[PDB]
Amino acid sequence: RAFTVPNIPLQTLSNSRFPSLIQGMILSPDASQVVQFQNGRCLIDGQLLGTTPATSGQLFRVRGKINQGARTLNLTEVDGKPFMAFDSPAPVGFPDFGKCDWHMRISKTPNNTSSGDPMRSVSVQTNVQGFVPHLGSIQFDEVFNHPTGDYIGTIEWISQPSTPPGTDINLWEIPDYGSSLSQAANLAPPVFPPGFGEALVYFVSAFPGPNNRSAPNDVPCLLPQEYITHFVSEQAPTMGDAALLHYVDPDTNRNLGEFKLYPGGYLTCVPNGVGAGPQQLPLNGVFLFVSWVSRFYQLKPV
Amino acid sequence: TIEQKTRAFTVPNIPLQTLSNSRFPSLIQGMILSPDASQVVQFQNGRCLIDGQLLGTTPATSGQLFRVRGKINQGARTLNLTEVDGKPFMAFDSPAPVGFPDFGKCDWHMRISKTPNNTSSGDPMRSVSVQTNVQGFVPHLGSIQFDEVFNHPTGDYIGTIEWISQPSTPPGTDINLWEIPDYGSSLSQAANLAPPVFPPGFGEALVYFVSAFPGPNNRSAPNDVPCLLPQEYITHFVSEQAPTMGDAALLHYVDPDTNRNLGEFKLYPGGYLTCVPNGVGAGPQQLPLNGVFLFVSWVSRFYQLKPVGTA
Ligand SMILES: CC(=O)N[C@H]1[C@H](Oc2ccc([N+](=O)[O-])cc2)O[C@H](CO)[C@@H](O)[C@@H]1O[C@@H]1O[C@H](CO)[C@H](O)[C@H](O)[C@H]1O[C@@H]1O[C@@H](C)[C@@H](O)[C@@H](O)[C@@H]1O
Ligand SMILES: CC(=O)N[C@H]1[C@H](Oc2ccc([N+](=O)[O-])cc2)O[C@H](CO)[C@@H](O)[C@@H]1O[C@@H]1O[C@H](CO)[C@H](O)[C@H](O)[C@H]1O[C@@H]1O[C@@H](C)[C@@H](O)[C@@H](O)[C@@H]1O
Ligand code: NA
Ligand code: NA
Repeated sequence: RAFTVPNIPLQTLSNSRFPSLIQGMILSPDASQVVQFQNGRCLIDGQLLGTTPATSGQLFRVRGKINQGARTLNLTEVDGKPFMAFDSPAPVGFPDFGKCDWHMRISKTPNNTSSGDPMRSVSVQTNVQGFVPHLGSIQFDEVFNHPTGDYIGTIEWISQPSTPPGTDINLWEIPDYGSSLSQAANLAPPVFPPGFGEALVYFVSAFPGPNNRSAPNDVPCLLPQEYITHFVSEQAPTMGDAALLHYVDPDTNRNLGEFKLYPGGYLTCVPNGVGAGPQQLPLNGVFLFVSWVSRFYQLKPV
Repeated sequence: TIEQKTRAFTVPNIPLQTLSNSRFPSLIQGMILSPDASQVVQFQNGRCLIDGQLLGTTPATSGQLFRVRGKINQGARTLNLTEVDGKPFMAFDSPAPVGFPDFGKCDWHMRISKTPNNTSSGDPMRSVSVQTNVQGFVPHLGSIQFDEVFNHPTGDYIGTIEWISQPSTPPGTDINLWEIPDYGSSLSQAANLAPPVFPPGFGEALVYFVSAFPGPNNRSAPNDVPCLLPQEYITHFVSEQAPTMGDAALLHYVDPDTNRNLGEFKLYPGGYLTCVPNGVGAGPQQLPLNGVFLFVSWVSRFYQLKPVGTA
């Protein structure tokens, strides 16, 4: 099967770390930034990595059992199937927002009642001893004095981590999935800056909550979720060092810039000096697969 | 181009249990027939022709789906709607902004926040409620009305429905997610509503994909939200724009373990699926959820399907 990417404008595509439209395309503020996101990780032949779901339905949800009077949510997969501990960093689609406090909204499922607000607020710190999703559990800040059951929900807003005091949100990082006696197994590996004039491209969407900068919380990811779904369905074999893409204005068919899509599931470009980069481009463009290229192909600066 | 006008029709090669509802973002949890065999539906989301033409308020992707955005003044009850990206909603052009919820016959309990963040601390989340059968529910006219005065700063608010409950009026009536709200008013009805979808008859019945949405109802049961197409199908069709080459696309719902056909379905160009239930009580609800719909052939609308399920 021949390789393709979805024929949909970037601004209509979705973040792969949480369900939301993509609102920007950027380089990392630190040129040396290494990332290790667990969601939005997919080899371009359709192999999912880390905790990455095939589709948005599973993305950025948390599900588990909790007993009345406990602080611990014992995780399952989003569809209620058992989570196999020690195997993966966390259930598929589990949030990968590091360096922040999570303020979640959850509810008991299925409904078995004729009245009542089912929504419960809980908070999760990700750098504490009780945050051990790789062992199958996370700990809420407070005792959960609500009925025992199967709860499902998501993070509604984030704030600065409670500890160390004063530290800011840093969404370039992932939480500590592991425990005191065990590192998390099968983490999607780190992605390093490519060098040779190339730079990683990140797709960003704003997420609710405060921070020390009194500005939006911007969530960077490596691939639009629709690209992931496409690759999972298509399973097109990787036949070059990189897939050369053109970012095309669909109104005019003008090529706005060359990008490389690497087998590992990330995009690069060559910024044309400081100030230049993909953030200068309109967001109504569509990426188009042009050709497989070798390791010796040099991108035209953007 | 020649390639574009000859592009072969395809559907996403992903098991149903991994696909998403197109009326709100969630995994599909089942397939059902409508309890009433005469049920006509007119959902505004999850509506797409199989050549990629979006209908109603249907977004191309899940990013825009089931969101509400607008401006509200402190001390007011009126949310003046915009598109999800903050751009103006061109009223009269559509029933509502793209992705606007189409949950009829229920009270909406929403969570919204002021955007963008300009704070260094504080919970930004606000609870508001919306009734859909009241005078103030006029999304087609560009606004909806909250139950209570909004005593929070004037600004641009974004959010969604978090949970639903029975309509407040008429008192005692139940949630009915088969219905859409009245988008317009008595003086102005909603323009460019996606058209109704009617039972095909002659042995065929419409297939609905369901996902549970939080909240109570009179039956103490999950609020199962039915939709006509998985969202991934819609995104696929928008991207592919494959020409429709026949009356209907014959699909086989195939078991990935055995490669056996578990059921025959027809996908009609209007963007909905039918099957033939194998007697009373039989239907697609009896099939496992790990099957994959595979495109077999273009067929005539008169093509007869092998009955599905067991009586
Ligand atoms: C627990 C809490 O609400 N902490 C607030 C802190 O609140 C108060 C400070 C002092 C008094 N007092 O002297 O009487 C009373 C309340 O206020 C500061 C400044 O507004 C907040 O930053 C702080 O919020 C917490 O901050 C830490 C990081 O230091 C972390 O981000 C927590 O998640 C965050 O708590 C969350 O937000 C607050 C506003 C509240 O909604 C909590 O329920 C949330 O967990
Ligand atoms: C307004 C309200 O909360 N209505 C509740 C009702 O609440 C009360 C009952 C009695 C007293 N009192 O004696 O003083 C005070 C409040 O409680 C019944 C259950 O006994 C709920 O069914 C009712 O909830 C409302 O029900 C109507 C349909 O009849 C409709 O679904 C409303 O949306 C729903 O209100 C919502 O749920 C309640 C629980 C609450 O969360 C509200 O804020 C929601 O809007
Ligand atoms: Na940990
Ligand atoms: Na109305």
